[PDB]
Amino acid sequence: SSVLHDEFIAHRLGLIPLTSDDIVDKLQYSRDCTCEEFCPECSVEFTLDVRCNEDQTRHVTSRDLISNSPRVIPVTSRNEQDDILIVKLRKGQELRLRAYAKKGFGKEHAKWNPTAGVAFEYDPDNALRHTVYPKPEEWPKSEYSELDEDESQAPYDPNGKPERFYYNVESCGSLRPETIVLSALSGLKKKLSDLQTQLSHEIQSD
Amino acid sequence: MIIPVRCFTCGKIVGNKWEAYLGLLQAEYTEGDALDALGLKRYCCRRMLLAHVDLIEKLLNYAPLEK
Amino acid sequence: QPMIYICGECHTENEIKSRDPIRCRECGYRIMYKKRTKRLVVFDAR
Amino acid sequence: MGKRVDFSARTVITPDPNLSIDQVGVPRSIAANMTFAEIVTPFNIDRLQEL
Amino acid sequence: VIFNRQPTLHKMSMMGHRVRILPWSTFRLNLSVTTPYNADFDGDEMNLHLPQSLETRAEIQELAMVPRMIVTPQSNRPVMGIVQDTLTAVRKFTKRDVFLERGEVMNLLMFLSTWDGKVPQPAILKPRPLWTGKQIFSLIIPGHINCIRTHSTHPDDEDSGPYKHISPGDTKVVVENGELIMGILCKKSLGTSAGSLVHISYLEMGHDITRLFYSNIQTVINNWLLIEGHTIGIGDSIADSKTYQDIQNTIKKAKQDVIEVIEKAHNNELEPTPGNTLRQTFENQVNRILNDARDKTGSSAQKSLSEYNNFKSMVVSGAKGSKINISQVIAVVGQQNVEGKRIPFGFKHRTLPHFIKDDYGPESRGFVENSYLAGLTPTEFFFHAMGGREGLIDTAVKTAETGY
Amino acid sequence: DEITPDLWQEACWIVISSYFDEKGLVRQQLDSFDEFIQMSVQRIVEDAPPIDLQAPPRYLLKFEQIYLSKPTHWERDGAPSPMMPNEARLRNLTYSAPLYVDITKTVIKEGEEQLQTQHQKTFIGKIPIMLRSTYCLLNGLTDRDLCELNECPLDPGGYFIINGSEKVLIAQEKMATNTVYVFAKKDSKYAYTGECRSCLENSSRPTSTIWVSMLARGAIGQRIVATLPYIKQEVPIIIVFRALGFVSDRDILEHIIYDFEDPEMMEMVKPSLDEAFVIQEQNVALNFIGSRGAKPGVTKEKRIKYAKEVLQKEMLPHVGVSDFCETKKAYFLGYMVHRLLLAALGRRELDDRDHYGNKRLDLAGPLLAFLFRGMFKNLLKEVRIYAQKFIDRGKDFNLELAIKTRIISDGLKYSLATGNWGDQKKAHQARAGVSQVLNRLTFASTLSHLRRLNSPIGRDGKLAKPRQLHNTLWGMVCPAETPEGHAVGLVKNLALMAYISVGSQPSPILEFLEEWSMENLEEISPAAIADATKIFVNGCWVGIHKDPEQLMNTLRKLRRQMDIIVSEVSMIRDIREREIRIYTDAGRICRPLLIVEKQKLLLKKRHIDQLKEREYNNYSWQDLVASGVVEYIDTLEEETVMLAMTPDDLQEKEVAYCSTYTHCEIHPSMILGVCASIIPFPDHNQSPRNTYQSAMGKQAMGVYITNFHVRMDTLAHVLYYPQKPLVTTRSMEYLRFRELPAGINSIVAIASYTGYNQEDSVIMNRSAVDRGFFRSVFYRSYKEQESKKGFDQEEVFEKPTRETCQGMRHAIYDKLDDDGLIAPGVRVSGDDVIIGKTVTLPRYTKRDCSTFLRTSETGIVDQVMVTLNQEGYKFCKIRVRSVRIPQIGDKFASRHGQKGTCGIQYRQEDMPFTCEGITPDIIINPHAIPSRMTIGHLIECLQGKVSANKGEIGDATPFNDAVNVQKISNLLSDYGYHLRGNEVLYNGFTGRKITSQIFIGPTYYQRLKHMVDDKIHSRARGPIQILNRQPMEGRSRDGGLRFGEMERDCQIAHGAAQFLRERLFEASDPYQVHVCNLCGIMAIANTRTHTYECRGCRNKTQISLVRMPYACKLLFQELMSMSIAPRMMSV
Amino acid sequence: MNAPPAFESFLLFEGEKKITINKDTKVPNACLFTINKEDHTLGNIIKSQLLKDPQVLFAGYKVPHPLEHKIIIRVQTTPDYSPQEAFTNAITDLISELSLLEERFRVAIKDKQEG
RNA sequence: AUCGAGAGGA
Ligand SMILES: [Mg+2]
Ligand SMILES: [Zn+2]
Ligand SMILES: [Zn+2]
Ligand SMILES: [Zn+2]
Ligand SMILES: [Zn+2]
Repeated sequence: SSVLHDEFIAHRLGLIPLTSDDIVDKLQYSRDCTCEEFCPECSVEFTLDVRCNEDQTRHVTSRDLISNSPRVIPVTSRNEQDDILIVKLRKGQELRLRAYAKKGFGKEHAKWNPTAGVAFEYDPDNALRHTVYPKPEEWPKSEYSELDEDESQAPYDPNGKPERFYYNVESCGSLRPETIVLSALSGLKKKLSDLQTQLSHEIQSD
Repeated sequence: MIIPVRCFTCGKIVGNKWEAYLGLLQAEYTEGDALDALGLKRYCCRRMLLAHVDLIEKLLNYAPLEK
Repeated sequence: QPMIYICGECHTENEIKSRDPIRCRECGYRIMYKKRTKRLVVFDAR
Repeated sequence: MGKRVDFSARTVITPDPNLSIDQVGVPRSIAANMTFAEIVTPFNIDRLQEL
Repeated sequence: VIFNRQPTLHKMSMMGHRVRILPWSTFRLNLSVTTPYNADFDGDEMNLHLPQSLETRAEIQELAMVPRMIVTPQSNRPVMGIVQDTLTAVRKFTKRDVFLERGEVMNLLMFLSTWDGKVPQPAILKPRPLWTGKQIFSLIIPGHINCIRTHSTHPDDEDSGPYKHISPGDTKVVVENGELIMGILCKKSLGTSAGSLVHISYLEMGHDITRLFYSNIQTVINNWLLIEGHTIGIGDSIADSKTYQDIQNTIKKAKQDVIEVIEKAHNNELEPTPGNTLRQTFENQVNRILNDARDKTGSSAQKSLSEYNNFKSMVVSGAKGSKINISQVIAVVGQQNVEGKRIPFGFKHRTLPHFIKDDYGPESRGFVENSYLAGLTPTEFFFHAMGGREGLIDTAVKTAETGY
Repeated sequence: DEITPDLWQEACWIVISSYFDEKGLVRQQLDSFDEFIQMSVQRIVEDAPPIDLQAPPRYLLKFEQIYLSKPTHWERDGAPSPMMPNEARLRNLTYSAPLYVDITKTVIKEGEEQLQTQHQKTFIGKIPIMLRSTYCLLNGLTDRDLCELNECPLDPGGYFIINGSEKVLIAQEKMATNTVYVFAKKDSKYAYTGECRSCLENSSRPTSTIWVSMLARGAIGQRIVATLPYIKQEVPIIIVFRALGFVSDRDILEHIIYDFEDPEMMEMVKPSLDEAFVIQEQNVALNFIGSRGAKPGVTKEKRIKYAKEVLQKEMLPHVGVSDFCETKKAYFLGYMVHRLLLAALGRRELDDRDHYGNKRLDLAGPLLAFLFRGMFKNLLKEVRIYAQKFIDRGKDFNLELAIKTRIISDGLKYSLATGNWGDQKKAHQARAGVSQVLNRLTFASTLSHLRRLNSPIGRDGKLAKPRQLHNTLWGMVCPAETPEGHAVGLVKNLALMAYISVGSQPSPILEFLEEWSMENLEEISPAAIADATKIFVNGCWVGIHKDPEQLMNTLRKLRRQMDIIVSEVSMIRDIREREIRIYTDAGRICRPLLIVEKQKLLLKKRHIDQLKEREYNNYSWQDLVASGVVEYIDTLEEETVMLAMTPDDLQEKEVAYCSTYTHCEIHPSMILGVCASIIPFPDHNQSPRNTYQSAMGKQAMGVYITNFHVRMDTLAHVLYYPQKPLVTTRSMEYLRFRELPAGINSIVAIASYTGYNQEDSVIMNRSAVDRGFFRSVFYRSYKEQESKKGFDQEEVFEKPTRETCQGMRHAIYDKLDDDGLIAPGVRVSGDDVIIGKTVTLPRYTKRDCSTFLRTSETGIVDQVMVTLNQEGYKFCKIRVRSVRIPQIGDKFASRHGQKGTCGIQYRQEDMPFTCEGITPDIIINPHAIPSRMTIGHLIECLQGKVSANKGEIGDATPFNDAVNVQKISNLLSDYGYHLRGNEVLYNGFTGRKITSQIFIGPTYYQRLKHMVDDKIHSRARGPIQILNRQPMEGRSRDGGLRFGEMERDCQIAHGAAQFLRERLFEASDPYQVHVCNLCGIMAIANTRTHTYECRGCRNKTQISLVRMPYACKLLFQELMSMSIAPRMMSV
Repeated sequence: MNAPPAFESFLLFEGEKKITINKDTKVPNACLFTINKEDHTLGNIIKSQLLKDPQVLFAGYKVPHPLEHKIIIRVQTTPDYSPQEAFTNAITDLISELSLLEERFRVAIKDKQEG
C-alpha cells in the first residue's frame, strides 16, 4: 500500500548489499542447482512485513529484511551507519513481501557488483607519456606522485613500460575489500583454467 | 521520489545517508561539510545527496487507498 | 464471487454485485477501486 | 502515386561503427515480424523444412 | 532491404542494405552512410522495405546497393565520405608524429578486413620499433591508387618556394601505389569532394573494394581513437590574456570608428557614394567597420589557438565546425541581422527601450561584442534571439516552396 | 537608504520572489476568468434587450441579476452535492457551476392592470469553472486541505475540466480596437489606408472596421475615400461629413485640419472637396450613401433612413452609438483623415502591424464572454419563440419551461471540449485551436501550456513578418520558447513577470479629467485643437488639454498612489504628435518595472527590509506597487519609457549615456519564459539551441504532478529518481522545478569512445541504468463504459464465455474476474484483455466487445476504478503500469538543445574511468559542440563539478557578472582538479590512459518521452482499409508505411521497375477485374459458374482478365460515377 | 521488447563451443581463436601474454561487435612453434602469474592485519 | 470504426 509501485520496491531491494563473505563460495548458481526454482543451496530467503499503524512516518529500512540465513544479512543490519531506506510509509500503509537472493556478478547486473569505486592508476608522473598534457603545469599531482613541486611531470622514459599499478578497491559492504581482491584473482584464474580445458578439448579433437 | 540506494556512477550506498544528511543540515552544517561527514568524497555521491528531492514526503500527504 | 471494492472517500471494504449502481454503503461515494489481486506476480529485482 | 505497403518497418536509427556501409542492423522483432516467401527446391528442401 | 529516410530528396535516400540481426530495437547504420540519408541520431526514424521476390531482390542488389551508390551522378563525386570521429581521428592519425608500438599496431591490424596478414616493416627500427599512422593507413588504402591532395592548413606559398615535395607541415597529401607517402588526411582527402581518395578508390577499384575501404578506415581509426581519444571542453574555448586584450582593443577601435562615422553623418560631413542613398551609405560604412572588426578579432582568436585545441582539431579535419564558430566562441559573436539589415527600430526610433532615440551605434543596432564564453548581455541576448529566429523561420518556410 | 550594488542581486531577487508569492504563474488565466464571472456575465445579461411579446396582454421578461453558486453535481436521485475537481476528473464530469438569473415578468393588458411577478434564481445554465479561481471549491484552501482532497498543492490551476478532460484556453492575439492604424499596401488601388476596428465598450456586436483610404496616384490629384461597413462601394469622406450634418467645407476642414497655416494638408484634401460639390446637403449625402450601399432602396426616403442608421450604429461605435453624437463621430473621422494625411505627407510613420502595443491578448474571460453573448442571445431567441406560441393562444406560459438551459450549458461545454470556438452548427466558420488539452507530461509543460499565447495568422501563411521576434516582445514574450515546426513565431509564451491586463472601466478617469482642466470635444471650438493636446481614452477622443506635461505628472502620481487610476491602466504621452492615449481595456500585456527618481531608484533599502520579513508583517508585492516604487508598463507605454537594465546604469559615468532614465529592470532574466528559465547559462548558447531546449523541456520526464497516484491520465511518465539540477538559475525557484524536477545530474564525459555516440548520440552506463539511472514508469489508462442506450442492445461488463459470445478472440480471458474487470497487480502482455464487455445481440444473444491492451505494451495493472458517468451507467478506468528502463534508441537531452539517442550501453568496467574510479554516466560526442556553440553546456558541466565538490547549487542565472568561467575554473582548481574540467581517463577495455584528457563532469540531463519501444513498428500482411484495400495507417492500426510520391520518384531514378511495381502494386493492393474487349468497361464475372458477360455490349466471350491495383479500379469507378468512361483497352 | 537477457554475455548457448580454432590461410603458422561468451577481460591478458613470447610473431584480439559476446584472437608464431601451443602457454603463464599474485596478496593481507 | 481537430517527432 506504499506510494512506490511494486517494481520500484523490487529494484530497490535488489540493490541492498547482503553480507556474502563465506556464503558466496558455498552457494551455487540456480543454473547449476539441481533443485526446483529455489533451495537453500542456491538461494537465501528474505521476508519483510511492515505496517504503519502509528501517526509518524514509518521508515521501512534494510533492518526490516529478515533472513533465514544468519550469515547473509543486509550490511547495514550487521553489527554508526544508518540502515538503507526501502520506503517511507504513512499510517494505514503496509508492505509485505518475500524475496530470494541469488549468486551473481556485475556482468549480469550492477546489484551484484561488490565495489563502491575502484580507483586504478599507473605512472602517476607522466613518464611513459601515455597522456600528453598541453600545459603540464596546470594539472594537479597524483597522490602517488614523487616529484618536487617545481617539476610538473617526470622526464620521458623511452624504454619504460607500465609497472607499479596503484589500486583503491572500495567495498559496497557485501564482501570485505581483501575478499573482493582475492575472489577476483581466483575468478580470473578459474576463467583461464576453464578456457584452457576447452582449449585442450579443441586441440585434441582436431 | 526517494533517496536512491546506490550511487548511479560508482555504486556506493547512499540510501542510508539521506536522513543523516538532513540531520546534519539542521545541525547547522554546510552542505559540503555535511557531505564530508557522511564520507561522500567522490563528486558523484555528493551529486546523489546534494541534488536529491525527497518527493515521497509530499506523496505521503495523501491518505492511502485503504484505512 | 463477491468482488469487494474499496471506497475512494471512506476507504470501506464493501461487496457489490453486478447490475448494482456503484455506491458505497457507508458514505454513498460514487468512485470505487478494486483490491489488489491474490495472484502471485514475481519481480526480478533489476 | 503513393500508397501504404506491406513488408515495411520503421524504428529509430542508431550508430554502429561495426557495420559495413552496405549493412543495416535490424532488431530481431522486426525480422521476426517480416517474412520472405522462399520457393522450395531440392537445393533448400532440408533448410526450409528446418525453418 | 531498401532503407529509406524522409524526405526522399534524391536517389541516395533509398539504398539497398544487407540485413544484420542485432539485439536491441533500433535500426543500426554505418556512419558513412548517414550523409546520403541526411540522417543523424537525434531521434530520426527510417523505413525498411523488404523486397518479396527474387527478381526485386536481384534488382536492388544490382542497382540500389550502397556500394553502387558511393558516387552520385548529381555532381560526379562521392555522396558518402568519412565523417565525424573517423575524420578528426584520421587527421590526428596521419600527422607526422604519430608512432605506434608493436602491440598497438597488431590491435589495429585486427580490424583490417583486407589485410594480407603480413606485418609491415616499421618506419623506425631503432632504438625501438615504431610504425607510423601513415604506414597503417597505407595498409587501409586499397589497390595501387595514386592521389594528390592538400591538407586544409596547406599554406598557399609553399608550392612555389623550396620544400614543395618535402612539406614542413606534412600537408600536400601524396598516395602512391596505395601507400600514403605523405600528408595529413582530412575532409579534402576522405570527404565527399571530387578527386578524393574515396572517389579515386571508387573509380580505379570497384565498388566492393571501396566498400571495404570505408569500413576499414572506420574500424581501424575508431579503435586507434580509443587510444588517442578526442574531446572538447572549456579549455578549448579559452584564449590567453594577450588574445583577449587584442580582441578588446580591436572592438574598442571599431566602436570608436563607428562613433566617428556617426559624428560625420550627424554633421553632414558624409557624402553618399554612387548608387546608394545617404542612409544606405552610412549603413554600408558602419557594417564594413563592424565586419572588419569581427574578421580581425576572429583572426586573433584563430592565431591564438594551440595545436592541442579541440575546436581547431575538428575544424582542421573538417569533421565539424568552421573558423567563424571558433571566432564566435572565443572572440566575438558579431552583428545580428534581421532581413539582411541591422536590428530594426521596432520601438519608436529605438531597437529597445534601453537605448536613446536615434542611436545608430553598434551595440544599439545589434552588434554582439561578447563571445559565447564571455556571455551575451541582455540586449545582445535579445538581438541574437531575433537573428536566430530569422534562421528558424527560414528553415521552416523554405521547405514547402522547395518541395513544391 | 539606497540599495548598494553589493546588495542589489539579493534585493532584486527578493522583489521577484515577492511578485511570485503574490501572483504566481497562471495569474492571467485566473484574473481573466474572475473578471468574466464577476462582471462580464452580468453585463451580457443586462445588455440584452427586454423581449417584449404581445398578441392585448404583453410581457417584457427583463433579466436583472445573476447568481453563480459553487460547483455542484446532481445525481440520478437529484440530490445536489459539492463536486470536487478530482471527482470530475475520475468520473468524466464537467467541473461546472449553475448560473441562475432573476427574471421579472410584468403583466400589462389595459386599464393600468399592472402586476409584477419575479422569479428569483431561475436556472439559466451551467458554466464551467476554471480551477483555483474564486468560484472554485479549491479556492483559498491550504496545502493540507488540497492534499485532503487528493489535489496537488503545486498544481497552478487555470484550466477547466470538461468531461474529465483538462482543457486550457490559449490566449489569442488580435489587433487592438478603437485605434487608428495607417498602413500602406504595395499592391492595391489605395496608396495609404487608415483602418479602425471599432467596438463599443461593453461588446455586443463584432468589431466594425472602418477604413479611410487615399486612392493611388494614377483623376487630377489624390482622392480620399471611406469604406464604411455594410456598404459595398467606396464613399468620399466629404459625403460622409455632410451626411453627419457638416455641409460647409469650412466646417469639414475645421474638423480635419486643425492648423490652417499649413497649405500642404489643404492641397492634399482639396481633391476630395472638388470631387464632392454636387452633393451639398445632409439629406442628399445620406441618399448617396444609401444608393452606393448594397441594398439601394428605390425610394430615397428609406435610402436616407438606412444611411442614417448605418452612420449612427455601424460607423465608429466606440465614439458613441446614441443620437446627437454626430459631432464626436465627425471629430473622430476627421482625426482618421488627419492621420491619413500625416502619413501621406510623411509627417507620421506608418503603423507597425507587428508592434505588440497594437495588439491585445484575448484571454479566457473575454473569450468566454464572446461565447456567452452568442449563447445568451440564442437562449433569449428560443424563449421568444416558446412564449410567442403560447401568447398567440391568449394564455399564460411558464418561463421555466421556456428556458431550455441546454443552450448555454452544452454550448460552453462543446466549445471548451472541442476547441472549435463558436456555435456548434458553424463548425467550419469556427476557429479551432482554442481550448487545448492541458499538457500533463511534466510540470514545465503544464506551466508553459497555461502561459501559452497564439497568433492566429494561419500556419499556411509563408510571410515571415508575423513570425519574426519583434523588438516589442522584450519582457512580454519569451525570446526563445516557440515551436520549431510549422508554427515558428506564431505560438508564443509569456515572459515570467508578464501580466495581461484584465480590463477596467474608464469612468473614474473620464470623471477626473472632467474635474481636471480637460475640455470636452463638443464644447470646444476647432481652432483650439491646433496647439492643444488631444486626449484619447480607450480609443475615444474625449477632449483636449493645454499642459500635457503636468497632466501626465498628475495621472502618473494618481496611478502610483492606487488612486482612481488602477495599476493596469496605460497612459502614453506621445509628445511629437500631441496625443495622450489612456487605455483601460483588457488584453494589454504589460510587465512590472522599478520607477526611477532623478537618477535613483525609488526602491530603497527599507522596502527590501520589509520584503525580507514578508511572512510576518504581511508586506507583500501589492504594498510595493502601492508605495509607488513599482509600476506596470505596457508595450505601448514602453515606447515613452527610458529603461535602465540595472541600477549600475543609473551611476554617473565618464560619458553619460542617458542621465534621464525613468524606470529600471527588476532583472533582465525575466525576459525569458517558463521553459527558457530552466536553461543554465542561456546567454552562452546559440539562440536556436535555447529554443530547442525550451521545446524539449516539455518532453522531459519527471514528476508532472504530485498527486499522480490518483489521476487516471491516458498517458503519464514518472521518473524514478528525479533530481534538482546542481547548476540552476534563480528563476526555477518560482517554476517549482526544485520541487518537481524533470531530469538527473549525470556525470557526462564529452569524448569519442568506440564511435557509438557519433552524430548526436550518447553512450550510457549500463551499470548506472541497472542502479535506477533514468528509469521511469509509464502509466496508461483505458476507459470503458457499458451502455444501456436501449432495449434493442445493451452492453455489460462480465467475463465472456466461448459458448455465448460471437466475436470472441482466441486470447484467453482468465485474467478477468466475474465482474468482467481485471484486478490490480495482474501482469498483462500485449493483446491481453483487461475489460470483458459483452453486447446483447438483436455465439448467441451476446457478442464480445472486450477492451484489449494496446498491442505490445507488457505492463502490470496499476489500479482499477469503477464509478458512474454523468448519465449513470457503469464506467471503468484501468491504469496499467509499465517500467521503462532506458535502452538503445531512447532519446535524452541536456538543457542546451543537445539531444541524442542512446547508441550503446557499456558496463562500468567497459566505460572509461578517472584515477579515482569515476565512470561517466553518459558519454556524448565532442562533435555536437562546435557547430552548435552550446558553450552553456560546457560551463554548466564545469559549474556542476564545482557545485558537487563544494556542496552547493551553482548559479547559472543568465546575466550575472559575478559568475564567469575564470572564477569557476579557479574554484575548481581548489578541489584538486584541472581548472578547465579535464581529467585523465583510462580506457575501460585495456586500462591504458587516453592520450587526450577528457572533459567530464556533472550535467543535468533529461529523459524525453520519445522512447524507441513506442516507435518501433513492422508489418507483413496485416489489416487493410475498407475503401481502398491498402494497409492501414499507424502503429496502433498495425498499418503499413507509406511508399509516397517521393519514394516513387527515387525508385524511378534508380530504374528499379519491378521493385516499384512490387511496392506500388503487389505489396499494397493487388486486384483483378474483368474488362470487355469491345467497350473496355469492367464486365461481370462469375468464376464459380464461369460466365463472364458485359451488359453493355451484350457479349459473353470477349472478356479479358486485367491485374490492376484496387485503388485504380476504385478510381475508374469513381470516374464512372462522374459520367467519365475510362475504357481499359487491352489491344 | 528486444533486450537480450543479461546472462547471455556470460552463458554459453546449448551446442555452442567455448572456443573454436580455425587455420588462417593468408600466412603460415597462424590461427584464429573464436572464444564465445568472453570479452576484453580475457582477450587483453591473453594477447599481452602472447606478446611476451618471442616465438609469437602476431598476437591480437578483437570484439567484432560489442552487442555480440565473442572475441577473436589471432596468433601467428614462428614455423618451429605453433599458435595453439603459444595460446596454451600464454594461458598457463597467466594462471601461474595469478596464483603467485594471489598467494602474495594473501601474505600482504596477513602482514597488514598482523603488523 | 470513421471523420475531423489539436499537440508533437525528424
Ligand atoms: Mg535527425
Ligand atoms: Zn537451488
Ligand atoms: Zn558515487
Ligand atoms: Zn464510502
Ligand atoms: Zn462491353
